[PDB]
Amino acid sequence: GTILIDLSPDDKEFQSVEEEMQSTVREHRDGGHAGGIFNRYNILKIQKVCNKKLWERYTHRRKEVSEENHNHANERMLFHGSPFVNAIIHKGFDERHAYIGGMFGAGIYFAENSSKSNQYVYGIGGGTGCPVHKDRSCYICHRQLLFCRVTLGKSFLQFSAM
Amino acid sequence: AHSPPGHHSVTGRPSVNGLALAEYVIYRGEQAYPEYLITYQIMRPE
Ligand SMILES: C[C@@H]1CN(c2cc(F)c3c(c2)N(C)C(=O)C32CCN(c3nc4c(c(=O)[nH]3)CCCN4C)CC2)C[C@H](C)O1
Ligand SMILES: [Zn+2]
Repeated sequence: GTILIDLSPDDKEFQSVEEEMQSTVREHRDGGHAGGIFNRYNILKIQKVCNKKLWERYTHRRKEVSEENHNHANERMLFHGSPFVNAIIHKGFDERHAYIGGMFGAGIYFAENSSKSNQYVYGIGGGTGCPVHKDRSCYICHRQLLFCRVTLGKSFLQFSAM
Repeated sequence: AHSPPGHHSVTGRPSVNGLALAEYVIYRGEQAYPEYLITYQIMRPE
């Protein structure tokens, strides 16, 4: 029951989301090994993901979390790159498919830096790169990221040496 | 896995790279909604 609605580049909502993508690119200490060498994107399409049951599932949990955290859902908009983006948009996120080997425990990972999530669009560490050219720095092939509404609630602050 | 006792998520905050923004972990699929699907290319630096 997922519907994808194309946003017009003339629309302030498109421009706003593009700006979040572009403005959160950073240099990565792998020199581009995982996600490629770039300072900016060419945004080709931005689609709103509409799914009533997944949304109600999210807002139901958001309410529980809010009530457990002095009425503060601590809701953020965060990036997520994954080979399984097409499954995520139809089936939702699924903690039975958490990232087992993530630094911060087996869970579902999100990034403020769009370019961090870009490192995972082709797999862990970029996998073997784009399917057509096997190039983690492919400038030709289209990539897809999700920009997700994420409820953090009371978030455990873990400082990492990254 | 489970979130820390009494917590709903983890904030992973870089303490070495000052330009690196945070990463976040949740432990229930219901705590995220995939709101926008962004199709893009990385661009070759000029
Ligand atoms: C059976 C296996 C499945 N397999 C595979 C590949 C894969 F790429 C993943 C998974 C699985 N699973 C469960 C995932 O979760 C991820 C996807 C998303 N992902 C992620 N991690 C991020 C950020 C982010 O946007 N996405 C930003 C913040 C920092 N961070 C760590 C983590 C890796 C392919 C392999 C050949 O066969
Ligand atoms: Zn390619």
